[PDB]
Amino acid sequence: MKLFISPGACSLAPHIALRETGADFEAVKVDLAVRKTEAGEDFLTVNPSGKVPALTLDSGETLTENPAILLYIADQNPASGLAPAEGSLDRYRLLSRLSFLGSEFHKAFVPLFAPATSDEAKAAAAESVKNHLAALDKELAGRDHYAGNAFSVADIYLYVMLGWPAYVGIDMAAYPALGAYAGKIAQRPAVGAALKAEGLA
Amino acid sequence: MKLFISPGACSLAPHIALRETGADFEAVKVDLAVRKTEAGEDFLTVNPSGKVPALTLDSGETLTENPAILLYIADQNPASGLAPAEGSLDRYRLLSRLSFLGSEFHKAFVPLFAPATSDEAKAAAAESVKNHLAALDKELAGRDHYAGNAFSVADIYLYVMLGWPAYVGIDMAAYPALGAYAGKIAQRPAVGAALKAEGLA
Ligand SMILES: *SC[C@H](NC(=O)CC[C@H](N)C(=O)O)C(=O)NCC(=O)O
Ligand SMILES: *SC[C@H](NC(=O)CC[C@H](N)C(=O)O)C(=O)NCC(=O)O
Repeated sequence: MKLFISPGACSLAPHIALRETGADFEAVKVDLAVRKTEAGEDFLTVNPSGKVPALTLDSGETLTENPAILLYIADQNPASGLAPAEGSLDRYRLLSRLSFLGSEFHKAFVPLFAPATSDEAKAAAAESVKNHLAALDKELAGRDHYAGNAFSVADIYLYVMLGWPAYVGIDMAAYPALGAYAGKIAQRPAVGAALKAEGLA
Repeated sequence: MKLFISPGACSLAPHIALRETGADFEAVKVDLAVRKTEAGEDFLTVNPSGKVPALTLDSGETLTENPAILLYIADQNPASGLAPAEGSLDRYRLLSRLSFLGSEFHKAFVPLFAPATSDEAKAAAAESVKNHLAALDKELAGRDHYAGNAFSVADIYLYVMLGWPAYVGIDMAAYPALGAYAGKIAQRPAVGAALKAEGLA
């Protein structure tokens, strides 16, 4: 099983998830600029969009999209309990959470990670990020978990993105509940293990 | 079961899905301009973000985000087969498609539907929508269905989005495979029934 990643990118979530489950896999780093793997291979052959994360199974089939990859990882080792049992109703809540993160929150940042983005555009994106953080901060105030009451891949996914604002000049001190929320997660050994492996710890 | 929608919006997907499964439900139209449902309620109470679609389940909860809602709708009637069964690898393939459609394709349109958007921003959005359309066309020229081997909620989700390009200045005659693809789905009884119900204004 190969998980294609890029240091600190959205692919960190799947990375942390695989380390939480202990499943075997090799992390293959990708140079998103040249769109080539560390080994030097052409990543476009793996995922035509050139984006990470990408998960290639032992069968040879590759899976893309964080929500799909995260749920897949969790389901291969249910003992880890990173996702509600298949068929359960809390599963849709999780899906909804993963989908909000990938389609709304994650996208609010994109303009801030773009080279030729107008000042007003950046100002607009920064404004959207903050509005999301404020809503997320209010939602998690007094709560430890984003989807339900157990630790899940949605928490891992959100944790990762919560490390992006400070990256784009936004001070998290304005969101106490998020800082507390993220702080707990940052301590799990799998988080530090994934980070160290990417060379960011 | 209640589905909150707005004529022709992204909420048309779940609407068609509920008709495909033959479920008993009610579609509550929402005036997005003032966040009020045709039932009088302040829609922000049903869904704090003020966005459709939103699905209040027969078990009491309100679900948001198309991928989650669409998957839930399909699962309620396994005899309809609108999504692969839990436990199958094919389910993740579906989740990946729903995720791409919701996080990449759908989002590429936003700037084109926004009022204050500048000409440059619109031009950039158009180019992004066109780039996805070209990839999707090439992709669907080789298969019958978008996700897997049979008609699924991913096809309904994509079909709805394929109904937007032309109205914002992107000639769909440029994508023959997509045109043929949408033309078949457009004929389904559930699709036309949803259009007939939404077209009344
Ligand atoms: S976070 C890094 C970028 N990946 C994505 O945006 C994946 C988005 C999907 N919607 C998902 O995984 O859910 C990335 O790889 N960008 C390429 C670049 O060249 O920056
Ligand atoms: S298409 C109509 C708008 N809804 C969404 O964009 C929902 C996006 C989620 N990511 C999803 O459902 O997957 C909408 O309701 N906009 C509000 C408005 O005032 O136009």
